[PDB]
Amino acid sequence: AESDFEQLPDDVAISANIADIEEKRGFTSHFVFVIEVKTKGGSKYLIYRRYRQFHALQSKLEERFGCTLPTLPAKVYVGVKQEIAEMRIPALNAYMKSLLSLPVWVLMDEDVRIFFYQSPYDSEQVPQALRRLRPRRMAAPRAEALFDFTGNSKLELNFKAGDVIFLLSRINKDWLEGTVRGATGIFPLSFVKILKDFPEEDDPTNWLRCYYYEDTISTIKDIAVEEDLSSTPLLKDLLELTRREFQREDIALNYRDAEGDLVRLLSDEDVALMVRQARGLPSQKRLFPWKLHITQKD
Repeated sequence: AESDFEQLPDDVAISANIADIEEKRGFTSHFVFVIEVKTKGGSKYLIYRRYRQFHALQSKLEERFGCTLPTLPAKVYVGVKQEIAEMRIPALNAYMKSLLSLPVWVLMDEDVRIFFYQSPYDSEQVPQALRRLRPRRMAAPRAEALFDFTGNSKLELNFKAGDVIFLLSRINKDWLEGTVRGATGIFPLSFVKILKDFPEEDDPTNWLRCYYYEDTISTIKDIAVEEDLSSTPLLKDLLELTRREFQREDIALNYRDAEGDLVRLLSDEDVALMVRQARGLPSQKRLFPWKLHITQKD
């Protein structure tokens, strides 16, 4: 114990008690646990973990070490989403206390270390919380044409006054990049009335881009996902999400392989490969690197 401890660095967690529960409108609108971690060093911070993440850790922990590993209770929680959460609290703290009580060599497991490390995203979330819990989904940006406009180049957009243009990106002061019914191009900002602006620069809300393939055209539709940008979802997550968005069910989620081939997303291991593949791709600021290509299903 004496030596056992001292050899462990100060950023090592010694206590992780839940401080709050928050509802995150992620791929699936679920709940997350606002855990407060205190380290040997004496610094206390907040991290956000969903249930699925604890479980995912246990499974990883058990695989490796094949002392006594603590396990998460068996499921019977069934009430509202919130309730099923507030209920898991006591169980959860228990898990952490135990887990952090384990021996040095298991406490220094990257996979465990990381679970407790505060992440860029975890930190973006605290300021966000204060701003609401004591103030002073989200539609993608769009505007309305105020006058007909004919593009001056192949690059400039074309539209009729009154059209609804969805903003894809800001270019400079006088121009924007938007899309209007399969058409994508840049346009003079003077020709529209902003209907819903771009998210403010410091908003930690991410977005998932979808290319919706219809019968005649093929549109682009961004969706506000409050999830870490590097997370991986479950094919069932994307399926539930993409439906409440496009208001239908016979759609196939596809993505474009690195080489260019289209790929059907049938299995979770498929999604995980998609995400794993995009991980390197040139980053857009708050846009998941992997983009879906929804198509009609026959």
